[PDB]
Amino acid sequence: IIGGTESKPHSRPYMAYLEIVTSNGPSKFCGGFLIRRNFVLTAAHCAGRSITVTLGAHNITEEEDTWQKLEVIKQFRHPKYNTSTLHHDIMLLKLKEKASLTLAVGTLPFPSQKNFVPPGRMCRVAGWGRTGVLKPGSDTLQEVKLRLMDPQACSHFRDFDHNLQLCVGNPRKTKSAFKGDSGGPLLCAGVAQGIVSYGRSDAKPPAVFTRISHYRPWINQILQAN
Ligand SMILES: COC(=O)NCc1c(C(=O)O)n(Cc2cccc3ccccc23)c2ccc(F)cc12
Ligand SMILES: [Zn+2]
Repeated sequence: IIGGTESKPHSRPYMAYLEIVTSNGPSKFCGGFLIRRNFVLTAAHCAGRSITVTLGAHNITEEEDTWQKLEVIKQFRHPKYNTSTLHHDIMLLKLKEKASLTLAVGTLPFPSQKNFVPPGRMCRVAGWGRTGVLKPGSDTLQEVKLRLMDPQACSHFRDFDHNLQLCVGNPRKTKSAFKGDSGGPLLCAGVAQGIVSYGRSDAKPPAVFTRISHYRPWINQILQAN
């Protein structure tokens, strides 16, 4: 998160910290959010050989009783995810066991409505990602308020698609999701509407988020069958 604030500790109890393991490199990290006691939603590009989820975290360097470190049994990457275009950048993680409900850990279920979100309004995104181009991931959960932009603002991303994705962040501000914030939720009036997907290496906003509304049928299908 660039140009944001430190979250009030445990104020976003659905937030998930993902450690992603691959065979031929060190750990990578993503965000995500708990939508059921045993399901986390994140980005498809956060897939790996194995993943561990930590719920209940604020400062991810300091172990505390709120932590729940949870095993992932299965990854459900969107079947049409494309590594070239980055279309359909969404994935569900099934946890081995159901998480405990505490003050610090809870679900963020979707409302019944899945209305298309138009440009204009302010939304908020959170994560443990880099706080600048040359800075490292944040030890503490950070968050920032960003503007939903008209789709033409993301035209320079040649594979951007308004039906599939949100265009997020006023180009006149530094404020942005960035590297390390992958998979984290964009909340608009308390409702998850986007997932951090990709942007520019130089951090100039806007960035591209998965439009959750488009994938509500697919999400429902996985949750009902597993
Ligand atoms: C768990 O594996 C990773 O994290 N891999 C690295 C990786 C990242 C990142 O470092 O998070 N992002 C988000 C991203 C990359 C650049 C500028 C951005 C600008 C804004 C927002 C996100 C941005 C990706 C997107 C697509 C992709 F195939 C790989 C990545
Ligand atoms: Zn605490």
